[PDB]
Amino acid sequence: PSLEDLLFYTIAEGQEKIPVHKFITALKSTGLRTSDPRLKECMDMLRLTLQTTSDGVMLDKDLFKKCVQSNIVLLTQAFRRKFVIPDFMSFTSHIDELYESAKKQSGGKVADYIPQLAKFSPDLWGVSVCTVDGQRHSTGDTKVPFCLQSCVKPLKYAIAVNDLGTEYVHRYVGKEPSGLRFNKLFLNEDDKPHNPMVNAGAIVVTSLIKQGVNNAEKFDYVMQFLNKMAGNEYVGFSNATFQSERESGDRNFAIGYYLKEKKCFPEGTDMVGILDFYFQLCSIEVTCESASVMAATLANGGFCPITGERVLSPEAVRNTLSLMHSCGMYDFSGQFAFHVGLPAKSGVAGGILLVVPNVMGMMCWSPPLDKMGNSVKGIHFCHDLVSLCNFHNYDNLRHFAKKLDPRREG
Amino acid sequence: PSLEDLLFYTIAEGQEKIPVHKFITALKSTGLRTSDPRLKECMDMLRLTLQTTSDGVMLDKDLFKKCVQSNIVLLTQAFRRKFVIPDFMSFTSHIDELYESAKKQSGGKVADKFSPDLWGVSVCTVDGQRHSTGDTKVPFCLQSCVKPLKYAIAVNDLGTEYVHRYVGKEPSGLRFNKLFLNEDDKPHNPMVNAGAIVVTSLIKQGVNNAEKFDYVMQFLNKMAGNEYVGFSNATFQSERESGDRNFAIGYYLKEKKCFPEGTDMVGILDFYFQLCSIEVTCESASVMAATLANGGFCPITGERVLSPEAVRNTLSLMHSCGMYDFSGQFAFHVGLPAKSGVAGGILLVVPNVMGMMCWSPPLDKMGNSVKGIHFCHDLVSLCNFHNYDNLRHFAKKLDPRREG
Amino acid sequence: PSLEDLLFYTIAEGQEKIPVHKFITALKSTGLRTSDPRLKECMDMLRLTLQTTSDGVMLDKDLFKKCVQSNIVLLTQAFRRKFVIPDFMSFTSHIDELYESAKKQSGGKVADSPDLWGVSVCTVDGQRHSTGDTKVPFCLQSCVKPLKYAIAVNDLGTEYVHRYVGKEPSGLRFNKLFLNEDDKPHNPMVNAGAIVVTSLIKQGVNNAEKFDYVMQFLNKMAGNEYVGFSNATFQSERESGDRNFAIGYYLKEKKCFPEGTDMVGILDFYFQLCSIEVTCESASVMAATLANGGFCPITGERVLSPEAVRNTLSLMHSCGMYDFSGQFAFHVGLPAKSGVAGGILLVVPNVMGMMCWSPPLDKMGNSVKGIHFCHDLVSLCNFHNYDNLRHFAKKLDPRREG
Amino acid sequence: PSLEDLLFYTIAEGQEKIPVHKFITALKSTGLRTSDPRLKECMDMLRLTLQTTSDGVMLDKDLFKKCVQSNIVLLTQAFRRKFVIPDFMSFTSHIDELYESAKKQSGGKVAAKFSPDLWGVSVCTVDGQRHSTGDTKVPFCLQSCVKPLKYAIAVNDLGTEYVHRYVGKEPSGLRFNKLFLNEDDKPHNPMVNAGAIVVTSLIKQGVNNAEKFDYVMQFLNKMAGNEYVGFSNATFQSERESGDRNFAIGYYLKEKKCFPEGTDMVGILDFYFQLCSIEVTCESASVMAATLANGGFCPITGERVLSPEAVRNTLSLMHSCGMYDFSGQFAFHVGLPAKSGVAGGILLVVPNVMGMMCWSPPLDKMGNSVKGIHFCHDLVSLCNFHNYDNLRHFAKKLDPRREG
Ligand SMILES: O=C(Cc1cccc(OC(F)(F)F)c1)Nc1ccc(CCCCc2nnc(NC(=O)Cc3ccccn3)s2)nn1
Ligand SMILES: O=C(Cc1cccc(OC(F)(F)F)c1)Nc1ccc(CCCCc2nnc(NC(=O)Cc3ccccn3)s2)nn1
Repeated sequence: PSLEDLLFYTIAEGQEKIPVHKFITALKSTGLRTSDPRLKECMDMLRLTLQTTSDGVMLDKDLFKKCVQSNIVLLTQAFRRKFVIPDFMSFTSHIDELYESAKKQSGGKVADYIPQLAKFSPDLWGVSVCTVDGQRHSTGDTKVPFCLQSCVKPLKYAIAVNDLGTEYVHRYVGKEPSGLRFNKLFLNEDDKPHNPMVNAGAIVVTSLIKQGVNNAEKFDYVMQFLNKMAGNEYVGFSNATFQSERESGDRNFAIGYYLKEKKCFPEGTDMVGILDFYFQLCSIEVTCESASVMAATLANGGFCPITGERVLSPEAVRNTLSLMHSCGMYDFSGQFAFHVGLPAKSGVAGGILLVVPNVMGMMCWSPPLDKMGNSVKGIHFCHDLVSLCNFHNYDNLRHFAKKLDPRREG
Repeated sequence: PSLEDLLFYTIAEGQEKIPVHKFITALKSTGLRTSDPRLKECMDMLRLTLQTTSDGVMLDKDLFKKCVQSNIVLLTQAFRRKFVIPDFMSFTSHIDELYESAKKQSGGKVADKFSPDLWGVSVCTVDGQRHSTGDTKVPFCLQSCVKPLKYAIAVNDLGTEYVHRYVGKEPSGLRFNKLFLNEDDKPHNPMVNAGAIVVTSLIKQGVNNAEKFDYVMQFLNKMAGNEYVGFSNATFQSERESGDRNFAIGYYLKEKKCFPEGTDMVGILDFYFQLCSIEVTCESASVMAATLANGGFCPITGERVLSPEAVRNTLSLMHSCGMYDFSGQFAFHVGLPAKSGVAGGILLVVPNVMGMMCWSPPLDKMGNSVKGIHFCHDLVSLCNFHNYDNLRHFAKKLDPRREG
Repeated sequence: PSLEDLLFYTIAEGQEKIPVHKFITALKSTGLRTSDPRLKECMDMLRLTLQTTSDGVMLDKDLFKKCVQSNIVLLTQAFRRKFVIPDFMSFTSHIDELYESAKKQSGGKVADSPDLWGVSVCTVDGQRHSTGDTKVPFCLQSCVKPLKYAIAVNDLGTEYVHRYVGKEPSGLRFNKLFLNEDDKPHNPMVNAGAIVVTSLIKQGVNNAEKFDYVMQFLNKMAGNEYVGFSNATFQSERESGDRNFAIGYYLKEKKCFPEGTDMVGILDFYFQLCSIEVTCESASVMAATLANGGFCPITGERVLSPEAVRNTLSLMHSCGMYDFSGQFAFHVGLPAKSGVAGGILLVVPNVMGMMCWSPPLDKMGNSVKGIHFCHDLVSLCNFHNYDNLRHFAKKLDPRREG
Repeated sequence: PSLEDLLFYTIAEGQEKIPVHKFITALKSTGLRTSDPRLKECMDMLRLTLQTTSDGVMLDKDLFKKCVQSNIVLLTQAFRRKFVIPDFMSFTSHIDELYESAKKQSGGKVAAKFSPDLWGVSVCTVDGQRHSTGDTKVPFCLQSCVKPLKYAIAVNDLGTEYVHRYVGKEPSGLRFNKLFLNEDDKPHNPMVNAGAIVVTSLIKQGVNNAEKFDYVMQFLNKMAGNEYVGFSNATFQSERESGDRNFAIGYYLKEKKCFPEGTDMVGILDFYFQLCSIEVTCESASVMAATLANGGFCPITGERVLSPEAVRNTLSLMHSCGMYDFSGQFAFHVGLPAKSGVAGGILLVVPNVMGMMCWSPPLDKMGNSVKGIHFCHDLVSLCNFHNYDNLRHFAKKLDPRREG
């Protein structure tokens, strides 16, 4: 009977043959991009076919079988509406509306404590989606690079848990939110930083990754790791931001010395070098599009949805999503978990890394911040997104009132 | 067509007629109980047919159809493995192993009268599948397990915005477990005593306390599918003679004007002690938890009991605030919304899957049942129920929602 | 040569007899009052002889001798300039200028009257001075806290009292907690500490006897000047005491009281003690007893033990003025206690006691005018705890003449 | 009539001449030392007269007058028992009893062993009377005993209102004894490390730290009447290799902009380490304390060293913040301003009476010299020196200001 065969009659509504562009247009409406790394054999074979047969340009039955047979499983799920969001085109129109609504919210202040971020216009606003099946959508300024800043904190925590395990990592860092009075304290009662998402905790996490090698290799180790999480889309580095972050980081130096004195680091830690490494990790650059793929790896249990590659252990991803839930949005963490109920991490450059587990990852970026440090338009977008769709952690998948569920339905 | 006939042969081995016991046995392995309120017409119609004779009795396609047609949608789901846990018989063996492993955990102190060897676990899935092991029909008081239930009621009747004018929505953090109010002069959240006291003051304002208790009781009846709910006047007397800290809380809340206008603080405290003395079993409480797991619909009656807004809010504050000073550790390791109480109950919700009640009176130093806490950890070590487990890639955890 | 004889010649100076009014005028200029209880025998015999010969009114040497022989020691200290403040008339001029200076600070808010303002002085030797509204009765309120702590330490000792209450301030940021880390109230000057102290006094008698016992105690500290009671204030404090009932229950729960304590009854007694009434004049004598190592300066009676007075002055220093205690100790350096009626009980150790009263309070709860007066007094005189008695710059020292 | 001859007859009784040694013995029993800087002219004049012959050796009314004329006012005061403690020989006997009693308190840890542990106590009254017992000439580092001294310097040179733009005036409370800043983003007071780090940054701004150090040394020489002051490079290196907490404090002060404009934070810390390593003995530190006891006038030289505002502010903050977490208990029971240091010293001021230094390296769990704290308790148990003792009615305490 044959899968390439059946798939074949699906797209050939009636005629004996399929226009190439008709196949492509139907393929894009799944949400996949033609550049998807799991589709390269079929796409090369299609480009090749346009060369060796300029006459159609069209695909007989064993011809189309020749192109798609190597990527047939993925192509079948895509076309039999088996993806996690089957009517992706309708969903993206909602995302676009949410985008436009948030664009009207013009408040907030751009971070200005170093000139590498006071240059960023307050009117850039970008949102990117990548589902657990690699379906993609973007609107606004989603290819402009910006620094992860604290959005890097769960990514490096995930790396440490992946290489070292939960039990070892949390000998060094706690696993719960401070409470809003303990905002300003470096250590909890057990002389550990409260959790990996506060600066002091991220500084200790930074100190456990790849112990014993030097900083250059430590950085390459982590960059290699972010590449895989992003399915090899753009991961960069801002020396300009790193230089300025290192010359105005008095409070992180205050933290570093206190942790050294309280013996918070592993035996043999060069605290000043760990601080240097920490500033580097804050200066790693992404776009909305590449960061959204990183979020989707977290949404997808540690597998990069656009490569199929296993990147992080389930243990690492579960721990990470737990702490983003409860500690990821600074003093707004409790409010955010209550009203949004999604694991999220914000950073001072205006990014909000966001995870809808089992569904999708997003990156929202708009430089202006509210008093707590969260992007105004990202915060507004996140509330709206959950008002509209039953993605809240404690929404019910069967009884959800007037909320829309994009995992379903005609 | 043939909706009820297709059921007849699925159960009858291509054969003339079904013995009744064989249909009942087939129905128990779905996990449903013959007493399920949604199966009443069918069971009534069997009792009439059993009265015709004293024989098999056995049912022909025509007689079978006459019993089951009223409840056919539910019964087919059950028998074509459509329920949220299709292989429920395998699942309960695991629950049984979990139960016996926690039974060996002998530590803890009983608060102070009950026996330290009582230990029960009850499950009710979002589809009404039931299982119990241990001391699951012994009544005991909810105590603080009631706090999510009455917060649910208050949000259900007044909305989230009104309720959180009077109570916060975050954990305090390990040091202010002793403070009564947060910086905005509100109790930190409704899972602490100060906050449950304020929440108690919002329910059915204006009406008197006797009717207020009636309303809550009726509301809990809906929540339990009308299974066992009661009241311990002995606990109520004990709780009130020793409620010094609760009175300290009440007067401080009064002075800081934390109550709605027209509140009688001393009466609210009395009402609060009443709500803490409400009695349940493991079985009836597990149905209440399943209502919360099922979006506000009681899984064994089909009735809508709470708004989805109420359930969501309640499940959120149970995640972060429901296990006292262990809330943060429990969230991190178990990832399940839960509420413990000093009688030794742990009300436990696995959203979209099942509700549970665990009960063993011996508490650890934080006030949580030792065996319930052990059981909860093991449950999520075993099955991919942690709130941030992935539903597609979960390593070697078992997933009871799948077959094979 | 007899002592009443030489004291006679110093006052007689010229002629052979002293008009009585000349003696009395010279006596008041020491700052003593004619009504002083240590002067009663001399004053009674002076009144007697103004009857016993309605002439003159003469007063020769032997007549002087039989009038003043009973009180000759104190009269000699007074006339030989032996009192702690010898030039008392010059000092009272200074008090008056400070009074008038504080009088023009009209800010603050009463406790829910803005023109009542009085200041009374009583030295360790019984010299009195008043200016302004100093015979108007008003409730001690929290000014009673050091007085009943002193009573409890006097009857019970320091060890016993302080199993139940702490000894230090603890934090402008733990100023909202009821208990310190050892589950005791922080010190006797906060409400929860003052509530526990109340529960220690005269245990095992009913509340009416406890009250009479403390009022009798306050009578002695005040040299039997006005001590009274305000049922109006008592009923008010008792209806609006939700905060203190919240403290009482937390204290019960954490077992802060002595065994056998009726907490609700203790709160009633506590409300009673807050409602006790004084004037500036009588309260100043109370302060002066504290300044005089526990002896009432206008009666010579021993009222409190050195231990009780030392402990009380120490805690007034650091916990006396609500959240202004740290700043007051630094800038004023005098033991003091304020209350919500506008009083400020003030002790200059070894010199004098004072009571200042002006109802309007600043946002920390202290009488605006009292606070301004207390700063000005220390700016002018070398009375700060850590002023030096020998090298003190431009400050004045009223313990001296030339 | 002549003051010098009036003194002659008193020393001599009714004899011809005063043997020199009998005048020396008579002078030493006032408490004054023959090396007292204010008695130098008189001692130079006995030195001259003692070189004019072999073993002569006595002074006539005319010779005596020749020696004592330049210092007659101060010798008169001494010999007519006008000093603040008139019967000084009796008082030092009491200091010796107190010393021996504290000597038996062997507990504590220093901040392997070869020699006994050291214990010394020096007294210097406001009139310059001196007494010493134990290891009083062994140099040791001030460490945090220097904190009141450098705060006084800064208030002396800059005033109260400038200094307290940068540092607070109150103790933090036992439960904020771990924070660097109070709610106004300033260190709590000058006696905590964070506060002393800022006080250090105020002294002699606009010269380099070698000149700043010189200035403080010159100032400390004035305070000690030019007795021993020095510097331990050993302590200075060890204090700076192990100053991670002080660097954490320094960076937090910088981030929060707590220093005066133009401050080099890393250099101030190095200056701060130097000041902690300055060396005194018991004897010379007691003179420093005595200067604080005497309104800012050095008692053995008569020089005005600090303004009264500096000294008053310094004594006030020693009262409440001087003995770490024991400050509250020490203020209540001892009632004297004091400052302890981790080398074992306790700078002790009895206002208007005397200054003392007690030194014994073993510290209690709070960081205070065990023996020094024992002595301080005994001293006020014995004498009516407590800030709130009464000078007239004082139970059966002793008052060494009085005759007999
Ligand atoms: O900013 C301020 C105003 C202020 C004042 C007081 C209260 C306050 O209230 C508020 F906290 F709610 F804001 C604010 N202060 C401030 C803020 C920050 C700092 C740098 C902090 C560095 C020193 C420390 N870091 N972590 C620590 N952890 C513990 O001690 C853990 C613990 C907890 C309980 C029991 C035992 N151990 S210590 N130093 N000082
Ligand atoms: O609990 C303690 C010592 C303590 C420590 C650590 C360990 C410890 O050990 C031990 F308890 F086990 F002994 C004891 N003290 C205590 C504890 C509780 C109480 C009743 C308190 C009722 C009064 C208040 N309720 N909420 C408030 N919040 C606000 O006002 C705003 C603010 C400012 C600061 C902090 C948070 N909020 S005030 N009053 N005092």
